[PDB]
Amino acid sequence: DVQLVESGGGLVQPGGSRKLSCSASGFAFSSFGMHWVRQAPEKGLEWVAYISSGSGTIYYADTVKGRFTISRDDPKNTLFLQMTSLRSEDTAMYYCVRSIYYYGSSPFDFWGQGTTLTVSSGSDIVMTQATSSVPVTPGESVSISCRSSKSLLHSNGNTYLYWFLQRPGQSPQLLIYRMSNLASGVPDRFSGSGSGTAFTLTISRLEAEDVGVYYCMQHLEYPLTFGAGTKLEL
Amino acid sequence: DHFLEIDKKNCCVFRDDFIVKVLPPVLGLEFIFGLLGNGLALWIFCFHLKSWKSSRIFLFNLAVADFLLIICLPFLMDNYVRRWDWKFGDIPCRLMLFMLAMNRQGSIIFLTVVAVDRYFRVVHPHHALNKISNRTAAIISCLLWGITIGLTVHLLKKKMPIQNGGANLCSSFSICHTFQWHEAMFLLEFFLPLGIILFCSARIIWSLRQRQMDRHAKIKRAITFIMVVAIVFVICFLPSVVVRIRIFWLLHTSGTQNCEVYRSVDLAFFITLSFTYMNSMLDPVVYYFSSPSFN
Amino acid sequence: NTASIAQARKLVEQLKMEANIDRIKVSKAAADLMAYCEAHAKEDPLLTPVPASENPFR
Amino acid sequence: SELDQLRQEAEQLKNQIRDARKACADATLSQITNNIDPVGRIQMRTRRTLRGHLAKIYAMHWGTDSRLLVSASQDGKLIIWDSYTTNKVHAIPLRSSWVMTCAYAPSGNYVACGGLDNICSIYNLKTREGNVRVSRELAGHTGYLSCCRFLDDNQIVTSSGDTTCALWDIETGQQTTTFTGHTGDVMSLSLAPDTRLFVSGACDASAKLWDVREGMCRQTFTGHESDINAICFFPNGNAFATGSDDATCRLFDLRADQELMTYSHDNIICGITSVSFSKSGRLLLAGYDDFNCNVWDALKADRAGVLAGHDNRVSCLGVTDDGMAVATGSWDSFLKIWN
Amino acid sequence: CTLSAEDKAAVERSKMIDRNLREDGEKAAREVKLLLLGAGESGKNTIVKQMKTGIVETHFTFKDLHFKMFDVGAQRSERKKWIHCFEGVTAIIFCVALSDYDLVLAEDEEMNRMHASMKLFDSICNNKWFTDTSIILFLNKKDLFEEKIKKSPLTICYPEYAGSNTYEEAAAYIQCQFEDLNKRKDTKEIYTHFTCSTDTKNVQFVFDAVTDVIIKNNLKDCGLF
Ligand SMILES: Cc1c(C(=O)N[C@H](C)COc2ccccc2)cnc2c(-c3ccc(C(C)C)cc3)cnn12
Ligand SMILES: CC(C)CCC[C@@H](C)[C@H]1CC[C@H]2[C@@H]3CC=C4C[C@@H](O)CC[C@]4(C)[C@H]3CC[C@]12C
Ligand SMILES: CC(C)CCC[C@@H](C)[C@H]1CC[C@H]2[C@@H]3CC=C4C[C@@H](O)CC[C@]4(C)[C@H]3CC[C@]12C
Ligand SMILES: *[C@@H]1O[C@H](CO)[C@@H](O)[C@H](O)[C@H]1NC(C)=O
Ligand SMILES: O=C(O)c1cccnc1
Repeated sequence: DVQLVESGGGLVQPGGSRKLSCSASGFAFSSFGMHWVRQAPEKGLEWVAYISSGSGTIYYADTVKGRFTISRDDPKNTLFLQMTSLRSEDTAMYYCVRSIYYYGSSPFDFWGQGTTLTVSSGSDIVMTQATSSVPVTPGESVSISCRSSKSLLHSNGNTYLYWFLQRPGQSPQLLIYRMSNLASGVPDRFSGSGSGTAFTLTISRLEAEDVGVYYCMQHLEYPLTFGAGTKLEL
Repeated sequence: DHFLEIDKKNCCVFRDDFIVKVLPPVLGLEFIFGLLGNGLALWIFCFHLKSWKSSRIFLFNLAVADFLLIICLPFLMDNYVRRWDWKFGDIPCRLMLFMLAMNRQGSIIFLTVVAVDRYFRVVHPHHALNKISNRTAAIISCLLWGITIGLTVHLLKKKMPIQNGGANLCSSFSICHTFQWHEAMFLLEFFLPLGIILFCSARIIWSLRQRQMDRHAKIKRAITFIMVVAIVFVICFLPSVVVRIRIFWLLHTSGTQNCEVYRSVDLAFFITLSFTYMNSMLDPVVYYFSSPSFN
Repeated sequence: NTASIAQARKLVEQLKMEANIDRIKVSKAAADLMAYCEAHAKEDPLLTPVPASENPFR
Repeated sequence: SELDQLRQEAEQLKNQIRDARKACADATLSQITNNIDPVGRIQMRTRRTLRGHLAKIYAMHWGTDSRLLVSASQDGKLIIWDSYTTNKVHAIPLRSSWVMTCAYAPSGNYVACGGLDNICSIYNLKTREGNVRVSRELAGHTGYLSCCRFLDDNQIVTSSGDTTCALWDIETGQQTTTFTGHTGDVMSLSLAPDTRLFVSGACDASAKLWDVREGMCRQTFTGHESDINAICFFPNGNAFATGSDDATCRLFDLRADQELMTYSHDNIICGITSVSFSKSGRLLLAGYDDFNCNVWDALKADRAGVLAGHDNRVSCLGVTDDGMAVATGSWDSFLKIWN
Repeated sequence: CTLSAEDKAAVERSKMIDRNLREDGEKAAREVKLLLLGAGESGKNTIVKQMKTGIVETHFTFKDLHFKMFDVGAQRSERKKWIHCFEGVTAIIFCVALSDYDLVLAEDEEMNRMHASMKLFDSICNNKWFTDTSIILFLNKKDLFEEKIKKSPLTICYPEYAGSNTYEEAAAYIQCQFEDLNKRKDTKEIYTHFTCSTDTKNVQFVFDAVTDVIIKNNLKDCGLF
């Protein structure tokens, strides 16, 4: 089966250098673009870096640009993140994210388990979620709303909104990949809709399996920005 | 009598009536049929041939060199009718001499490139050079043109005209004692591609008849036209080189004193130099219009 | 060469069922095809070209 | 002799069928259609040119989303095209490079192809591994497999050059239904819109209407003088058109069980490789061997337009399910989109 | 320019696919495509094992040249519906047994295997798709034919043959009869080789014929042909 396993995390002094490795098994690693997404202990997903298939296109987050280095070696199916000059805000749990890009593709579909790294002591599309923690009764419908500063509807008709569910003690998984498109392996009771800058995600007949934190992410223009995160309790 | 200091170097030039009597009609015929043939060939390459391989690209560059040598011949007749008098100035004289030497050398270079191309087509059939892309031929042709420019632009920093006795002289081939890169290039651009062309042609003929491939009629036609282009190169570029070698012999023997002996070799050099432009006249006929694939 | 009798029986059975087929008149079928062509003529982008704003291959 | 008696009975049955066809024909399609307005001149321009194949393109199929394509060429490559942006979604290397047919699943999940290897290979496009792998290889045909058409993700009808059409179960890989009766090699195949029936054109100058769920021929359509290479239903499923090597396209009706109209011209003498209908069925598009596609008034037998621009023989045709564009493939390794 | 991030990444994927397609096409352009033909199981198998169910792929390398030889045996259909697939092959390797001049095909009454080979060669050689495609004709089983020509004369096969019942003269007569079926002698070449059951030099003959074809194609590319 498809698996992404991270390694190299641990406790490092500030200003040090550590390298994260992401061993890929169960899929064609050469044909997938690869992302690094970290989650701080304040429970917020943040995109770090992206390398395309064949290493032709490389992007970085503005907070790690010129300080981090992402690379891959397709013969041994390993993704690397060479990090230098680590600061105290780099303390996060880094996820190795799998993504492919063609017509009708489903990028960000599989996420790695994540490695824990600890450091001791403007033009980005700002996306806000109004509700950060709401209680929900199981068996009843619930809606999670997301907003974006810029309109995510492109001229080609695609609205680049991605919905992720992160269960407690578990890696995030993709639910909706373009504002309505239901992913693979996720049940049919998850449905997304919206237009322009206003968005919603409807979960009818909620169960205990759907308990977690929900993130909305845009893929319109780099850097990719996640939502604040909406947690459903009870 | 004829003595003239051009660049602080001894020597002498001539203005013959036989130049006026012989050069303008020969150059007029060469310009007319070379212009017609090269223009028709360039039109067919540009529009008629839907797609072309690496071999065609070299033939196109040869056609471009022949056409650019042909188009600067009317200024050569404008110099020749009034007996080595130039009525254009300094920059047009430099441009004419540079274009003549450049496009003669580039025509020779692309004849040699076509010969080596056919040599690799026949003698080494499975070589990777026979399967090069159009881009590889593009960079190859661009660097060949660059070699031609680099060897020829020394004429653009020579002060022109010479204006001997009130008659402006626009000639890059002056019989002078001092060593010159232009004369060495004139002999080299014959003698070394002569060896390359003769070796490649002889190897093609011997390889085609060694495989009993010459029993085909098209292989007989290819053998015949390879012989034709070799003989055309020889009879077009040999005689001017022979006369220049004789001029060299006279300069080493007699020197630039009592210049009445250099008149015959100067006149014969210019008659035999007209054949180098007759080569660009004849190159469409023996290269493109003789090709079965050519429309 | 006795196996050809079964092939001949299969062929004549196929021809026998093909003969016993109810056929409507060719005028009725022609009118049906003409009515289908006229009913969907406006929704045919190749027959009736759409404007370049509605053309995805613009 | 029972054999001579059965031949005489078959001749009598054929004469009865011919007499029933002749007595049921009163007014042709021309005699009723000549009183309506013609379609005028249908001019189409090459909107996209899909480059990337390096051998003769032998087949194509459109997606049901009217945007995704699949094409087969003798490179051994099945390229899936995004026709809107001229983007290669997938490139599928084939085990056998002698592919002569390709199909695209209506769900978009699968691609079939086949050829001289006598095998229909199903390719899973949407895999968990992110690559296109062979779902399975359908074997059992003893001749070259000339056409394949998906009914759903599990059912597929494959035409073949063993004078036999075949319906397969992709879950088991087994020969579910065998369609026999054609004398020559079956070269083309076309499914009805409801996928209840299908027609097949073969090299016996004949077209046969089969039923999928009974597996035996309903009607046989004749009239061609050469090898039928193309066949396609009218959009309502009550008629179909064929294309053969005698430079004539014939339109047949299922209910009338007759040929209605011949789409031929004196200046066209080359064979017909591909035949496709427009969305309304008013325009019949046929790809010929003289390097261009001729649009035919399917109701009036008038040359509505010519789709010229291919340097070699137009081998395959396809109109999108929304009727927006027609795509022509050809032996010069190019695919062109027309509007 | 007016593209999203996913659109740009899909364009990059398409360019990578184009790159791999170009590499595969350049790899396949240096390969030699050969069509293997013959009347039934006459000499195809011995030839195949000398260099090395739909179409059979035989891959062998000789003198740094990769060969793709395709066997269209057991494709019992109309040839004209798929013979245009092999229009761009380098050469056609036609295998003919020499010993079946007196044998019968047994599919048709009073049918000769030799005359079936002549008719197949006439159809293949004068085909519209093989106008400029050279034919490497192999005359299989020369030793068997040599030892059986004493028992059975060739006049039972060719009634107009009046030469001696020797191996050399009758073999040359058979080769001439096969070469007479070429009506396109001005635009194609037929290479004839006599091969025994265990003959080592068969590959070299194929390489020489393919090299001559490649020289002709090279001169075609440079305008000399
Ligand atoms: C003299 C000379 C000159 C020269 O500078 N002549 C002046 C007008 C001045 O004339 C004089 C007066 C006095 C003494 C010497 C020269 C140029 N090139 C050559 C060559 C040559 C032969 C072959 C090749 C290739 C291998 C094919 C290249 C070069 C041989 N000699 N030579
Ligand atoms: C891509 C394929 C078709 C090659 C296209 C032809 C190109 C490569 C060839 C054909 C004609 C050539 C040009 C002909 C004329 C000149 C003028 C000369 O003073 C400089 C080189 C230059 C500019 C050549 C450059 C190379 C050239 C442009
Ligand atoms: C076969 C194709 C692809 C490549 C051709 C390579 C050869 C033929 C080319 C490359 C460099 C060229 C040479 C460059 C320098 C000179 C010196 C000049 O004064 C005469 C021509 C001559 C001698 C050229 C002859 C042709 C040449 C040798
Ligand atoms: C040319 O001759 C003059 C006069 O004899 C002499 O001064 C000069 O050095 C000579 N120069 C050459 C070209 O050798
Ligand atoms: O370089 C030339 O061809 C030249 C030089 C002088 C006079 N005529 C021609």
